[PDB]
Amino acid sequence: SLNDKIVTISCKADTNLFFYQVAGNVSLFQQTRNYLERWRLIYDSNKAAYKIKSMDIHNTNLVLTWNAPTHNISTQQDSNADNQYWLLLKDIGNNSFIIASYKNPNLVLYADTVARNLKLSTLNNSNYIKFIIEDYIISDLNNFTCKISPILDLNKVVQQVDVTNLNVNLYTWDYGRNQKWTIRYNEEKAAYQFFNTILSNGVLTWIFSNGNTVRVSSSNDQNNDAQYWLINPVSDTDETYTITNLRDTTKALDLYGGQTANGTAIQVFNYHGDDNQKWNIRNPP
Amino acid sequence: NSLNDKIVTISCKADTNLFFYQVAGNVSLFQQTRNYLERWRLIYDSNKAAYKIKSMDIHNTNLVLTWNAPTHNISTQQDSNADNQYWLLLKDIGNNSFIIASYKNPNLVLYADTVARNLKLSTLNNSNYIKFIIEDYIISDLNNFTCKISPILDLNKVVQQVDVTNLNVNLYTWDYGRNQKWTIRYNEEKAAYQFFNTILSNGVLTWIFSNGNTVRVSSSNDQNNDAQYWLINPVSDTDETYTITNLRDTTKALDLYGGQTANGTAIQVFNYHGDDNQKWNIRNPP
Amino acid sequence: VERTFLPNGNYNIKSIFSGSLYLNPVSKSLTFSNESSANNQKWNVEYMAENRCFKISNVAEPNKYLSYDNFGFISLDSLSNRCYWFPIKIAVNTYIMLSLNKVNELDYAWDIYDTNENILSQPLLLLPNFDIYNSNQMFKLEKI
Ligand SMILES: OC[C@H]1O[C@@H](O)[C@H](O)[C@@H](O)[C@H]1O
Ligand SMILES: OC[C@H]1O[C@@H](O)[C@H](O)[C@@H](O)[C@H]1O
Repeated sequence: SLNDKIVTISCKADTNLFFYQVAGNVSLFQQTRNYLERWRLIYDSNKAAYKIKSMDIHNTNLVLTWNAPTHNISTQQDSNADNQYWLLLKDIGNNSFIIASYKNPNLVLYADTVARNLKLSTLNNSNYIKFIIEDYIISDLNNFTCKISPILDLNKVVQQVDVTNLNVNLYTWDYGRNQKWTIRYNEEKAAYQFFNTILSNGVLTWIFSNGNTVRVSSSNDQNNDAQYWLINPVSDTDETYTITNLRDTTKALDLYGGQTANGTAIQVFNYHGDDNQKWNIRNPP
Repeated sequence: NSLNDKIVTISCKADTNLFFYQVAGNVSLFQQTRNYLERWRLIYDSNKAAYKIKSMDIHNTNLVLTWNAPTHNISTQQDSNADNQYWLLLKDIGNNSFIIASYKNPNLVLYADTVARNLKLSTLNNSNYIKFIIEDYIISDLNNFTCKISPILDLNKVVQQVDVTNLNVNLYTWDYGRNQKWTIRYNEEKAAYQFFNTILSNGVLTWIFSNGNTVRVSSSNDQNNDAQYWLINPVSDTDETYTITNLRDTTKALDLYGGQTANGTAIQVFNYHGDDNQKWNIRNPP
Repeated sequence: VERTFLPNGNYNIKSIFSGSLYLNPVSKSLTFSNESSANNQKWNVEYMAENRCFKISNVAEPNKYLSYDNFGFISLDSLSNRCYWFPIKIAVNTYIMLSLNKVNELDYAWDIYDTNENILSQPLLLLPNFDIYNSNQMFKLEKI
């Protein structure tokens, strides 16, 4: 289930620190939202263990390696060796992972947060050996405050009109709080909510009782799947996504007619994957 | 927290036919019994992020899996909420097994001695002797179980396929025929069950939804038909009584037509109300 | 003068898994490596009368003693109560090496992990001891 999954790995002892790779050196670094902190989990069924492979673009064959017998962890060339395999033990009820060496299961990864690197330790109850393994998309987007542009024009953004006008349309980027959205991943529903920053509990919502209309509404309406979305990456792109509603996953966030003029409606429409249904979720500059 | 208060059986990855067995403070490894002697409640402490493993013994009602420090021995002792009575359930992802480490000393984990047929604590390795299968006790009891199914309105009658060529399903007096016996199999992916009639190889109990409420036996090589799958829910206070609802529409329960008990009475599905004609006893064939 | 079952002096330290691998420091860890005939594979064993234990120092680094860290590894550090070892002689010169101190209110001992009796590149650890039958906790001290 984790095989071939690209993930980020962060520390339970410090959730702001992520496994970071450069030129064979593994360290703990703040969130970069890029390939430097992305890892592919490669499952070997015979071993019941995983290789943890760097998604580095320059060096494409680096895996998390225990420099046995030393206390040091690095990324070395994949030679499918025992010191390059790891047991991924999920601590149930705690939603964290213990990462034990296949070469010596007595030894598990230990997060040295003050030295900002990794080492090894026998098992204990400290958070320093517990890690948060998360799908990289979720890792990047969760609690990310963003602006959302259609690819048809990256100079415009999806916005709530104002604090009282809850309609959602396309408009030129003016750095307004009504033009920014804080994305939150709902673990239970396995979906996302877009919180407009001009409000406190206002989320992007498909008004299904009014056809294809989408507007912002309160998030204290608890059980409405129209308030939740699925964000799926477009291949070959770093920031482009398709956004589909949880009530009906065939309903995708759609730029009305593909029109780019100011005040153009933002709606949902039957998914076909056209350019007016692709969006760039970006850092507000 | 997703395992809190769950009642489970625990068996060995090294020998899936051996289960954690409890009696009078003694813990051993024993063949499947499908009863409380091999059932355990997982009790979660959020602060410790660890679990107590409480025996479902009906006589002694406060016994929990206990590490006899400083020895490597394991037993069940009165629950005093002690560190040597708490355990880390570490799920080996992709392997569908658990390593069960002592909360008191996580250097040590449960180790199955399948020749002495008991448990001890050990340091870690890559063998299956420190890996365990933790499963919901209903699933554990019902998975791969060959049974007969009777309405509670009359336990002398059973749900049966008419014969090898006649795939219809009706109520009839038990006669020990293979057409009257079913092998239950749990589907991990679908989280639902299939009832394989033992007179056929690939014949399963199926809601023929294109024909109203009719249920019949059909081939299981029809892959993606939720109507072939069922949820089996225990009735409270009972050891063998279940309601059986269809995966396609969970409001559709296995139903004894009119509550009639005569031979040849139709077995169907119907809107669930929980009446006695929708309650079934899944039992060992004598 | 002899006070015990194990005379003072220089030893080689081996695991029972291998008669050709020798205990030496590598970085901050201890491991069993190919014979080097160097001082770093020579260990000075000294009996301590007051506590009836042994302290074991590396001949190449005479002020460094076998100890343990807070991560389960055997280490080479300056003198402290973690450097005191309580051997259990189970054969001719085969010993189990217990820490003098109870660790986590248990007996803890030198432990070398094996993969089908192969210990190459394995660090020496300090793990719980329950008896005298754990092959991974059996070590040979050879006077040399
Ligand atoms: O809803 C009106 C429609 O207008 C079309 O031009 C556009 O391609 C569709 O995605 C939809 O927006
Ligand atoms: O569809 C026939 C129905 O007959 C009724 O008498 C009974 O209450 C239902 O459960 C169902 O069996």
